[PDB]
Amino acid sequence: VKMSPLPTVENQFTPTTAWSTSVGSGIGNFYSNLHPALADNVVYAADRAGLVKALNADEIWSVSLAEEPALLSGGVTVSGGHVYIGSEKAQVYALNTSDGTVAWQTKVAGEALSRPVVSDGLVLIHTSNGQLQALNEADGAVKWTVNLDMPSLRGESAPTTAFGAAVVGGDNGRVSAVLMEQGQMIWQQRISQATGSTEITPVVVNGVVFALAYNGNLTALDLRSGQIMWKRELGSVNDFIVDGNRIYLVDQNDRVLTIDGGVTLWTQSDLLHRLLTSPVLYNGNLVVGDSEGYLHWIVAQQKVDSSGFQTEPVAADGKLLIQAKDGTVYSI
Amino acid sequence: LERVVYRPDINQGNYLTANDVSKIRVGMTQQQVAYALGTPLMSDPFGTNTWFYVFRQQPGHEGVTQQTLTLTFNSSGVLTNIDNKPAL
Amino acid sequence: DEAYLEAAPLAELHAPAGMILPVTSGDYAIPVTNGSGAVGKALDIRPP
Amino acid sequence: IQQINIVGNHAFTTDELISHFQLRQKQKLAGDLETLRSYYLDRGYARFNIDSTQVVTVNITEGDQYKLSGVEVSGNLAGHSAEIEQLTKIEPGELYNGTKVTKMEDDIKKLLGRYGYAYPRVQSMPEINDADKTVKLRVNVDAGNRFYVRKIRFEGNDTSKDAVLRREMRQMEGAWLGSDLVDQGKERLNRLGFFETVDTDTQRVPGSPDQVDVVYKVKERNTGCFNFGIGYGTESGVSFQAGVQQDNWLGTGYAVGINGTKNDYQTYAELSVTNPYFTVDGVSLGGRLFYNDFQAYTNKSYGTDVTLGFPINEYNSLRAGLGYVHNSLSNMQPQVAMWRYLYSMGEHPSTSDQDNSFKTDDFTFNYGWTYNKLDRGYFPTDGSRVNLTGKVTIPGSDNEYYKVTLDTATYVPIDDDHKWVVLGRTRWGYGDGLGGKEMPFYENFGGSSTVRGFQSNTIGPKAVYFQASNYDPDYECATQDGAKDLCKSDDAVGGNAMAVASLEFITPTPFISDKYANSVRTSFFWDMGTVWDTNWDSSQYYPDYSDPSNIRMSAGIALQWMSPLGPLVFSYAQPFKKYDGDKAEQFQFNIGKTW
Amino acid sequence: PPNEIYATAQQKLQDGNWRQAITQLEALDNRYPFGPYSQQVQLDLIYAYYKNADLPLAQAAIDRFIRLNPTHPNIDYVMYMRGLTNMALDDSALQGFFGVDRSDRDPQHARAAFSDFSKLVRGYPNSQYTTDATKRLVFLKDRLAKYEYSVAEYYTERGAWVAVVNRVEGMLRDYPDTQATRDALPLMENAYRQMQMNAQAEKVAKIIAANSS
Amino acid sequence: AVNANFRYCF
Repeated sequence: VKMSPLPTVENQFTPTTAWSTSVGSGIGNFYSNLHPALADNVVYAADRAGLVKALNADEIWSVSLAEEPALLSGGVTVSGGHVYIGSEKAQVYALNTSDGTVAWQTKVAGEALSRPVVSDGLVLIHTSNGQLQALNEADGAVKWTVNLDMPSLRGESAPTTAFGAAVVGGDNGRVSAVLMEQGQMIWQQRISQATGSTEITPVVVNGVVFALAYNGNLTALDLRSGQIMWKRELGSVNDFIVDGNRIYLVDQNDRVLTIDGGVTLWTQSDLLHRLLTSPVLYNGNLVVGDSEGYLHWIVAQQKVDSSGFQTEPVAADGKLLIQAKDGTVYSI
Repeated sequence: LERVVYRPDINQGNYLTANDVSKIRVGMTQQQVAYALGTPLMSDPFGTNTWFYVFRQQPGHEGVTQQTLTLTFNSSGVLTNIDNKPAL
Repeated sequence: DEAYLEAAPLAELHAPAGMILPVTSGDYAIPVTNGSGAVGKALDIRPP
Repeated sequence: IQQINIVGNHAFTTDELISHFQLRQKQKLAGDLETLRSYYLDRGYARFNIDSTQVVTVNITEGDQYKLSGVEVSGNLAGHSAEIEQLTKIEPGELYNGTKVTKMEDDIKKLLGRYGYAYPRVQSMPEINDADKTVKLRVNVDAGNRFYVRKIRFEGNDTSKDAVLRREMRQMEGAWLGSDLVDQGKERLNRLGFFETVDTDTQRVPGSPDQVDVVYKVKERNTGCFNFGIGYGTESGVSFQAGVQQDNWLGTGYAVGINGTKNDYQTYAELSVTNPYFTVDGVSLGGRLFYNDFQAYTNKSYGTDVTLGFPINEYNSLRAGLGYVHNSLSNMQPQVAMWRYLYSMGEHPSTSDQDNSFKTDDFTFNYGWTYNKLDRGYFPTDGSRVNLTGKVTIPGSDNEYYKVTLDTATYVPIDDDHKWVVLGRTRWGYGDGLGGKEMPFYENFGGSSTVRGFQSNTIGPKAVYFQASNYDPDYECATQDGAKDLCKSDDAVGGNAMAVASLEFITPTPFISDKYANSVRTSFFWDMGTVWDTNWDSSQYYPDYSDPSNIRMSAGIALQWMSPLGPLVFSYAQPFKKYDGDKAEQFQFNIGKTW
Repeated sequence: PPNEIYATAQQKLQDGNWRQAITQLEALDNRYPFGPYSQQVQLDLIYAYYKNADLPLAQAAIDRFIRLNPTHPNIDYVMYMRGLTNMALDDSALQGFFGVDRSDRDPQHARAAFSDFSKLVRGYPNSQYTTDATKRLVFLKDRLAKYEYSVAEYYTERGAWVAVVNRVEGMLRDYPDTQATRDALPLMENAYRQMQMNAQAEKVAKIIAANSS
Repeated sequence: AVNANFRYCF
């Protein structure tokens, strides 16, 4: 019973696509989080049915780990010499960066829907079963595990690490921190309350942790303890970025910034219900994509591929790369 | 001629087995007998304190077999005599 | 209806010498046969 | 419906489990998980457990596959130890199956019922051996006490007399209860077709632990209707038809049928009566007397028969009887399809001259056999019926012949609720002459009772036309004024051999039962068949009437429903395969008092 | 006013159209459901239900009146009409055309009728129908004894000799005052005689002789 | 002219 408007703007910023290629058949009807990862003149990307590739500026290497599909989920994490990808079969595949040949795989006791995280030599996996595993980066072994309460997709938010501990959370509305060295909980606090489905990823900066509840409750808490600094009930379940004392995020209806209080110094209401991607800041400008193939720069907008972008964009080292719901990956 | 016409089995009376009939002795109370054998189905309703146990069977396409026993009790409800008719 | 005229008289069995009859049931008791009231077609719909 | 994941599943793939799920909704998920448990539990996975679900992913723990180690029997078992062993013997080393264990317990519960143990208490006590992945079964069997039936009474009978219902029970008073035997009464009452519903209640006698009563409760259905009417007018004259049919005449247990009609061209009257229980143990007798005629040719007949019969076992019966019919005709349209029989029978009428006559008085013997295990009186769901009947003439009759008719039908359910059922029906008709003579011309076999897509009594060989006919026009071939040669005709005569079959797919009508509370079914059908003339002299001819292969076919949709006036039916057929002389029909609407 | 209109309907009930009188009564009660004569009107409705064969409504109206005034001075005569209703519920107008004896049919209505008549006749022994109720009680006892008799004969033909003996003993205990038992008597004698229990057959023969006539 | 009929069920 909803519709989105289609605004148009002259494509003054990067008027055209720089190049594109195609990997896989697209996300299809899956909700699983999948996105490319960047390295120096290398893009690591895969479909849900395996098709795991490493490509240079344009495919230099590729393998298929699926039989039955691998049913890969969670995107890809690239750190140091290793790349890790999870799956809904409770497997995590440990690949290298110079040779993508899988070095090992391990069982993580649950669907790997969250983004894998590599921090302080420790691999962090958040499964759909509420169990979080701390694994040895050089092996398939698990150094320790913890479990969170749970009862219905919360989003499987990935952990954010700082100062020796990871910040994790779940569908209980709580955000908590656990030491990196051991499965020891440090502290936990709730962000917002809901009584049921009719009412229902942390970001860390120096001294402050930001969290956004399913129902849009955005808070900033003291990074060291379960104390909220400020809150505003505005937001969605999409990724958001913080920089320049500005919080760039997607609201419940695709509308829309300091970290001092529950204030929004800039908003936008003409992208409503466009199924927007998370915003990124690319070479000085803000860009947000949508399900219709448009990228709007805040100033200019261009259309590349009408199939839509419900995955997250990636930008690094001055280059922007976005993959469509389909297999085609566009660079600029 | 009618002997070829199917007839279902017919049964009458209480079921009897020697394992239990051999358990009955003179001197048992009526409660003890009722427990051991079960409630009788036939009696003399005209003033005599006695129980009649009858086991009668006639399978289809077969003749009739019948076994009985009679139990005579005093006014105190204690068996005073017993007799058995293993067959007609 | 005339059924009450057809009903047979209450002629009971008597015991022979040397025995008794079955114990009378407490049910189906007859009330005192006082003979009060009208019979048959002498009855009609009762006025309030 | 979204993707379903199972984790911890290593012995099987996803589809092996998903094929039993109702999703390619939460309130029914347990029923698939219990199915999942049985899938594993029935395969030896004694430790199989459901650990958690999320919404869909099912998180399970897969154990090993256990074998049976042995079975222990204990409890208050009053003999029958060998029979109990039969219910407990297993093949050592065979796979553990929880369903088998439950089955064994239920089999014990059933077995002891026939000996008077109305209410045994049996409890299984499985033991899981982890050192040796096996399950040992101990059962506590308390046979209980003995129960006797004191009184059996009925409630709800306003018309039928009790003398009828007490003929159907196999459990009788004055003996021990067979808890399984009483239930056969429901089938007996269902086979009679006298009730809307039948059920039972086993109740304890408050005066003692060892007596019970059995109570049956029924609801009587209407058993027949009377139909009368006369078509009358000053130009129409008088057209009379009337009769009565009752299957349980005033509830007395006798079947009575009285019918007749009178008009300017044909007369009919028939009366039939039968008693299913002439003797107390089920000997039946009945019969009928009939008369009819036709006036333009003229044809009159009448006759009578009496049949006796009796059951030979719980599910089968025999009947046979005697009777005779007088037959006379005159001034009949000349027909070679008949002449090659009439002259063969010794008749020597003038060729093609309608001015003729023939009459006999023929006495015959008839017989038949039936098999009946059908489980319902109106909407069969299981079982089958076989009706094989026939008759042979009695020496001294003018027409010496025999014929045999076979009618079979089978119902097999598909679903547990018997909402969908496969139904087959088949008809056979064969016969021959005696003494060198041929079969009667009037014993030939289209219509709602047969292949639906053709007009009634149109299937088979046709008549031909040729001396004299005194009607002033209608067929030139019938008379010397216009006939030149042997002519084809569309007038069907049927024949001395028949083979017909049909298949029906019976379905529920939830789209109707949402509005109407009565019993209704719909079915898809195919039907086909043919009739032919054995010993037809094709060398003189035109289509070959001896060919048994000229099978014609139709199909369509049939609807079955009950009404307050009796059953009524309608089906719509579409003929698809036809031969010459085709006389098709598609709208089959009639009384439902069939099957 | 309705009080002057009911009387007209009453005359129609006496000599007119039962259905039109019923319609008139229903219209009047719908206009004045709580009229001062509502307890008289309920009587009129009960009579109309009986006369129109609306027996379930005669029963419903009687039961609700009883609850309305359990102690009404003439409540016993209305309940008497209810017992008559129950007997009517034992019968069938169609079966009565051919002289059909309906005895071997569900007798639950007959027992209910017996119970209600006995209750009323004992509760108020001074009733104006005491002799009529008494004669009807005799009739109903015969109705039930015949029921038992016929059942006993059916079992007789099949040889269920034990059921026969116990059912006859029942008849002896519950219905000692009717002919059906006297006729059953030699039937029970035979039942005992089909078993080697002649001492009982002789006792029965002594009963027959004592009551022989 | 007329087609009088009636039905009575048992």
